[PDB]
Amino acid sequence: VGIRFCQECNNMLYPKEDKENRILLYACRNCDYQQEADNSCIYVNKITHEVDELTQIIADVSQDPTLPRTEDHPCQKCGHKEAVFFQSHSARAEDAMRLYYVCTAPHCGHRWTE
Amino acid sequence: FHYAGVSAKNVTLGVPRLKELINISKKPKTPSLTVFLLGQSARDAERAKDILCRLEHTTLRKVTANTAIYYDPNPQSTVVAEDQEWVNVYYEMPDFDVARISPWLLRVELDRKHMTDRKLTMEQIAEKINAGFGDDLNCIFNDDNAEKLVLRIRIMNSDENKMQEEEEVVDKMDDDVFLRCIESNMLTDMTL
Amino acid sequence: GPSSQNVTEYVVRVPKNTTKKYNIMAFNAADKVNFATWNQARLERDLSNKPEDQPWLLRVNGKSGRKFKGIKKGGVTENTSYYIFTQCPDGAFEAFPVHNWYNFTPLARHRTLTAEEAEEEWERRNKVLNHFSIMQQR
Amino acid sequence: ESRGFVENSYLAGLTPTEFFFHAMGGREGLIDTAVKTAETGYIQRRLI
Amino acid sequence: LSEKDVDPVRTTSNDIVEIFTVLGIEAVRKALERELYHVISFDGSYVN
Amino acid sequence: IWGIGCNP
Amino acid sequence: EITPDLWQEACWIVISSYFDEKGLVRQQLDSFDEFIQMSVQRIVEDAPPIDLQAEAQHASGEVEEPPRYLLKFEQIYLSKPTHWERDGAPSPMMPNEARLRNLTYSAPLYVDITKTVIKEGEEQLQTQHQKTFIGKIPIMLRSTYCLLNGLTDRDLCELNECPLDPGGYFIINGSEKVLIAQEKMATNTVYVFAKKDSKYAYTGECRSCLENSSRPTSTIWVSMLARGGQGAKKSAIGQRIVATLPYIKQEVPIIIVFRALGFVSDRDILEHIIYDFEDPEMMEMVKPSLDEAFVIQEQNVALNFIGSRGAKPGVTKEKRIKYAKEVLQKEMLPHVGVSDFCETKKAYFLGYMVHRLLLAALGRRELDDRDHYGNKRLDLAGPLLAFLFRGMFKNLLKEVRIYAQKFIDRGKDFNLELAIKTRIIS
Amino acid sequence: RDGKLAKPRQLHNTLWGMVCPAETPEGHAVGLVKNLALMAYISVGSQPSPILEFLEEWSMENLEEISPAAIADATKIFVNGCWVGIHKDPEQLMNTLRKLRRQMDIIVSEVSMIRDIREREIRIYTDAGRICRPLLIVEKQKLLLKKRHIDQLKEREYNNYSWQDLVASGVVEYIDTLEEETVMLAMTPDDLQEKEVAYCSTYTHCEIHPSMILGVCASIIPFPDHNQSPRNTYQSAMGKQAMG
Amino acid sequence: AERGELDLTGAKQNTGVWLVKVPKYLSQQWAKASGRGEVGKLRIAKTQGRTEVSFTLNEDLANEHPFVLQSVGGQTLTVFTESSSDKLSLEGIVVQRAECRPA
Ligand SMILES: [Zn+2]
Ligand SMILES: [Zn+2]
Repeated sequence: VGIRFCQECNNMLYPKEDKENRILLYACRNCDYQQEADNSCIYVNKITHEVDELTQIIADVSQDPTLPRTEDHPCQKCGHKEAVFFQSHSARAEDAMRLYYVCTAPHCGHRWTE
Repeated sequence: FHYAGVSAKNVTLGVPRLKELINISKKPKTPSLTVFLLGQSARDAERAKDILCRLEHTTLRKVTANTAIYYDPNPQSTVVAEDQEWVNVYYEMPDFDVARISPWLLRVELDRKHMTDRKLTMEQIAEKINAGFGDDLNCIFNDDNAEKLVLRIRIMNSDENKMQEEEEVVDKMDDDVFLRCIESNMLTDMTL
Repeated sequence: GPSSQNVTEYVVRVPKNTTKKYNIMAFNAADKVNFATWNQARLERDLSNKPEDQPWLLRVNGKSGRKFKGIKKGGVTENTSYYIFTQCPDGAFEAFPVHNWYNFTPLARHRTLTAEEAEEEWERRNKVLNHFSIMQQR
Repeated sequence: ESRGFVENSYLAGLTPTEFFFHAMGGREGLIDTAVKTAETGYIQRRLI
Repeated sequence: LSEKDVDPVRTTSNDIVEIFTVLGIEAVRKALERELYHVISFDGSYVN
Repeated sequence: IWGIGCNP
Repeated sequence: EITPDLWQEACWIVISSYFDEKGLVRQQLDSFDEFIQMSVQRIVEDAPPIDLQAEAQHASGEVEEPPRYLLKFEQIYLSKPTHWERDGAPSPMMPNEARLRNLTYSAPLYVDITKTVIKEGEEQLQTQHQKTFIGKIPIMLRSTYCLLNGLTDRDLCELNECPLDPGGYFIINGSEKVLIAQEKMATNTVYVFAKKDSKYAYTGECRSCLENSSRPTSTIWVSMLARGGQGAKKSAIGQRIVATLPYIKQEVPIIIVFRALGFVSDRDILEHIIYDFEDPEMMEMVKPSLDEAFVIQEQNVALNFIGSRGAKPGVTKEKRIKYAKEVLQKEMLPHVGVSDFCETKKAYFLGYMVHRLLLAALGRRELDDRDHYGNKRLDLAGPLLAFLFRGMFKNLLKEVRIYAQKFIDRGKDFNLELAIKTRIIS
Repeated sequence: RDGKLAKPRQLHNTLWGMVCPAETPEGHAVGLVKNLALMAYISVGSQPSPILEFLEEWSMENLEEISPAAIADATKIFVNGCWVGIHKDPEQLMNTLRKLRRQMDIIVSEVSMIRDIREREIRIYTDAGRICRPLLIVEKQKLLLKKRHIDQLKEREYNNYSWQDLVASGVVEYIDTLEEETVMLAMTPDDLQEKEVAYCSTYTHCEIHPSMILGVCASIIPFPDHNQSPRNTYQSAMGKQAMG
Repeated sequence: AERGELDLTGAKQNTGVWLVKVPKYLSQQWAKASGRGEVGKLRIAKTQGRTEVSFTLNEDLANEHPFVLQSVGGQTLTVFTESSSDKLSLEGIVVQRAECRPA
């Protein structure tokens, strides 16, 4: 799935089929280094590109004065009442008016979507 | 703007539309076509929906949830755990494996919602892909009852064995690069 | 034991002048620099003009080993200074100002495409054929 | 209120945010008039 | 137009160039008249 | 300045 | 200690204090004031010292062959606005008299010029011409250098000037002219826009300038080519990122630009471009551009690739390489750095530009708005007159150089006073 | 003016408080020629060197070892362009910068500092072109402006207290458009800061008076909120033509 | 053994050195005399699971500086010297980095 680099020149490896043993390899084009492929998957494309934006949401966002917050939804970890909520804030998000929540109070940063 | 929304279709009006008509522009801003239905399909909504599906362009990208390319050394190996069953079924009486099989596997996964909205069939999609591309692309299609709609595409068996090509034994576009080119072509140009 | 509450305090010495100037040699972590194989090295001013205000070239273990290029730090430390503390038998720390900072980056000991052939290859941007075979041909 | 609805009447008097939004609308109308003149003039000349 | 269960008589497009290439110059005469009348009378304005 | 269907 | 429901008095008291200190035209005035002092000195300092020697071919021998003449402009001075009558006696010029007589309200500008001459005998001689008059600068009325400044309303009435007149205008040829602040796009800022009909899906632009010392802008584009174009390899690779570097005829692949900055390894280029290696989407985005630049794997080859596409070709290969290197050090990303080892900083900023383009393509950041007035700056009297004075002072130095070169090729001598043409600046 | 695109002419939201909405010419220059608001000020420019020195003292390690690291080092400190390093703590840096802006040591009133919490960038712009306006400062739900300041300003003459003293005290602050994007404003202290059904409890600033959003010519219009918007533009144009 | 040879003996002995960033007032105080051989004292106090580093300014020099450590795992640093006799040598490898802050 991910990209891995050569251990000699730190260039980009490329996948290559081993014709003898039928085992996927990654070889650097600029040298002779070769490493067997462990993942066995190469090119993955998510056309719907459904990605949980909780991975793209920063905990620091809880410090923004311009964001709305409610005391209705408490946090799961610490049970803090304040929770600052906001929409996708992303282009090409398809159609999503879902509210994402970020817990206020220091260092918790727990994020839930309801 | 401020056009009354009788239908969910925008139309150029006013000075720009007068410009388009007067200039006889080859490219209208909003080219539209009003279609009237001849038979009972006009009265009945389901037949009208069938006509709408027959008249609306649908690419493979529109119904494809996600596409992946796995290097599968053997068809029986079944690197993906899920296909192990249905691959076995198709290889209980294997077809077109006599020449060879491709070591690379394009495991397209289609969204059921889009498929049922467009009323497409796995056999329909597989037939379109296999026939249009030819014997080179061999496709294995899941049962609709299975939770995941999976189409397993492989490159030409005779091209893999290289007995049919003869000529010089030199890889053209490798195989995975060629498979990626095929994937892009299917995504944007299938015209199912 | 004493290690859980040891307190060490040492004298600091700053000599006015040192015969050898002190510099900083910094290697990137991903390069995995190892000094065990450094049997010999050659550090000299570059000849790319084909002196004191020019980058440095390092050639470890002659031509067979890896080569590195080091460039002085462009940002001067007008409001900062760097010192190095070294252990000495007298037990007092000695501080030496950093004359220069150098970041060394390696160059692979791999076959290098000639400029003319590289231009000819770039003329064929749409390299339908495998690039690895092209590199093997060169 | 946030997106531009003005509940006050002209007699009652617009609140400051409503005032700015109203200015935005009036600006759009004025721009439309000014841009319209030239395109319509060119069309009329072509037809004649 | 040639699709099944599509009325050949009344199916029309707004593009006058397509009307030309498919149905002929007289069909374009009528279609251009229809399109101009639509844009003119959408405001409710009447032109003879 | 009125609404979406009116004027600005 | 609060002021509730008494607020209507308080807001207008603080507004009254604001308008009592400043007034309405404080933009113009302040801008001009700043300009004069800072800008003129800076420009006079920033212009290269005049270097000059006689042609070696003209005279035989090397005893006096390089008579190096070096001219340095030390310091600036402005007198109060002054009119020089036909008799020649200087007089203070009141604005009202300038309006009536159709004169220009301007002040003389004097520069200390130090001329150092090396006769190749190592006896370099430095002669300082103090207060050398180089031109006249129109003075904005009621600015710090206007005669009306710091005068009470009674004194203004004695001079037939209105106490209520705001100032902020120049009297040129007896007419009041007002510099109108000119809107412009902000400099040294990366903005990612999308052009619908362009061959690029997204373009990231940075109108870089080095504190407006010179070169008003040096714009550089990093744009991701659209995948709309269909081809076998084109479909396989997808969108590729190209760079429209200044002073280069055509597009340059971005990875080649990174390698020209000395970062050959793909891992390091991606470290500058992709700050988090763990994210797979951005790595997949960057892969095709690496594929495009797989040919060039050396710094010198990349420099030659850049030089070949330069606007003016270089016959020699190493000439092309040196030209590309100097062009990158000066023209590309001038605000980041202009000399020495600013290459790492330029690499980091170019990686930031590519990264911001990638974020816009992935939808993680929104495209910038050109109409957003945060992305806009306003050129007041200061920046406009500063640009003017840059141009005219460079032309003045050029004319001094021409006159000096003639007289030096003669070998007779050179006079600073004759070389300076006050006509130019004035 | 020839361009018929209706995009660059429209009154943008960011023009609030810095360009008069009403006062624009009508014709080929609708929305292309603008006029400053009454309280608007335009930055004159300053040297970025002291700000860079303070940043170096606080932290902002430059030439680091790929430390952004999914922006683990929260925020990248920018200046007028010129990425100058990054910090691990962005909030302490922002608060220290605001305190310095009050004490007027390294940050003149015009220095504009913007932190984008998402995307993790701090911009710190001092580039001689920015248009900014004075806003009162709200700490918790209380305006920093108090009766002492208003009483001293009321006695302005023979008390040697002026607007610059109000700025030095930290009561008011200059905010440009980029900072206006990151600031919670209240139109009025009483109506908005005071506790009610809580719309926002994080107001950071308060408008001195809304009427200052108008320019010179539109400020003579009486009851301008009771007229149609194009009529205020017409009155600005005609008030430039009145005889007096 | 040549002119360009680098004396890697310090690397072989694995001599550990500490790199510290110190302010300009401290460096200028040191450079004022710079020849007395003394500028201050570095005191390190270690506890069960915490260590603190401080520097005390010399009383003559003045007429507390806590040290904050930084991780060095992200970059490998070494110190090399260019002798006036054109004999390059390596002094050691940096094993710890510190910053000096005003009180
Ligand atoms: Zn390699
Ligand atoms: Zn929590």
